[PDB]
Amino acid sequence: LESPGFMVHKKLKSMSQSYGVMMTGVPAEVLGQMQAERSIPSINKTGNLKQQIAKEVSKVCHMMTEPTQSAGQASNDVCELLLGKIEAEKFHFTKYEALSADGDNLKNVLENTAPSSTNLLIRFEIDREDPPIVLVKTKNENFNPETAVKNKIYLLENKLYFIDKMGNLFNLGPGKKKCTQLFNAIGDSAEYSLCDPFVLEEPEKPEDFAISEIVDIFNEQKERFDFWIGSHSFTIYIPQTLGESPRQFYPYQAYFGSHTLQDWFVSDKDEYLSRIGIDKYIEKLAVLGKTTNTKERSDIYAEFFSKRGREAFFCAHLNEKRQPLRVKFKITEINPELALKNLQETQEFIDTHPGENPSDKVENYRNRAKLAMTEHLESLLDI
Amino acid sequence: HMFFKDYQKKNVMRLLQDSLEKIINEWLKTDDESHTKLKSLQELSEMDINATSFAEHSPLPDFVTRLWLDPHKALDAMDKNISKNEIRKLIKETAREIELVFTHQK
Repeated sequence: LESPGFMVHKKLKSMSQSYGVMMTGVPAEVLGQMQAERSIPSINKTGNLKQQIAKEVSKVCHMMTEPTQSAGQASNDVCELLLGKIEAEKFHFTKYEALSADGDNLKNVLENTAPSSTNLLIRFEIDREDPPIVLVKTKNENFNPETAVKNKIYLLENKLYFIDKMGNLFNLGPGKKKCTQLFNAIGDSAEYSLCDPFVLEEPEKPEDFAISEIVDIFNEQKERFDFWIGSHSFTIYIPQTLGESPRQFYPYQAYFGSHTLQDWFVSDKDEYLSRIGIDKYIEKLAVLGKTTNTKERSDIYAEFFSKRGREAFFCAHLNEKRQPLRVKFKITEINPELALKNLQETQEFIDTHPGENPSDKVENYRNRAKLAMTEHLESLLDI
Repeated sequence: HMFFKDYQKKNVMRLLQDSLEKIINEWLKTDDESHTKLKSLQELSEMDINATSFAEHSPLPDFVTRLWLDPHKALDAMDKNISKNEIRKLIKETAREIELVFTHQK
């Protein structure tokens, strides 16, 4: 005897393992037609079209198994499957709340719930700092804060301005004399890069020192600004406890370029992370949000968010996590009966595909997608 | 019931939007001195929902124009619970957000 709450997680994991992309509900012919539309510019109409088409279609025995799925779409699909349309849209519109120093807000909201009665769904958004990469040097007579390009630092003869991504204008501090010094110490190219490491850390000309100074001024007060960008997305399902058993959490995620939700489930990484307990998962998330050690941040990020087995490589060397990260969350409750009915309608859609196996139904989907892609390409290429 | 049809619809529309993103991105990366492609993207993102004569003659990708005129003749596998006016509004939203992702305003 298991709980309906645990039944939701069981059926979700086992249906995503077996059927994978069919769990999006996207018909095979739709998938093939869209694949054809995005593959046709990579097809040479001069050549032998039938084999180019045979190869383009060869590639989506893989595009159904390749990590072409966003983290955000995985979280969106999970939220809709478990909430229904109305509640999923309301939950999506809901604002995230930032994580506490040691995740205290989240753990407090979790402790004040009964493991017996409630089933919880937490959506996590990991934002990364995306700071301006271009300094613009402009006459005050030719500067309009309204029409100016956003996410940029602007050096005037008298002002050092930052326009964030939201169009907000910020004074960075320096007076008119310092601004004129920086203004004239910088050459008269239109824009300048703030990402040259030899200018930042090995400066030599007055231009280099001016740019490094400006970047230091921006760094010492980036607190005031909003330039975070969406980096990672995932969810955590906590089903109800069957009387006298311990409470466990289950992370669901995809990562574009690394793995799919199907890969994440087949590899059992959900349980692999579940074993470390929700309290220390939250504590390590808070550390990920409050640490300045690049190695600590990279280790946490890798073991939490990488494809299983690639933990030692996900954020090593070139992939170091050297920017700070912010962890935001939102929480809702699940009605397990509605989630199971959603999964049942999805299973009906799947069962419309002939086959005694999940294998054979997935192959019916795959063959239909390939056929649709091939015939759409022939339609678009007179062949 | 009701649940699965709209779930399928939203996922189909998302796949359509991502494909439009990829196509128009690589189309825009290779233009000329006049910024012709960017100009037609500008024109398309603000165009009234009921116009249909620009695709007579336009530098836009053929998929975009075909999807604008009649979307369901282009992708005959797409369900008719997605309307023509939903699709051109999706096209306009995508074209605007990309026209601004690459004029670097955002």
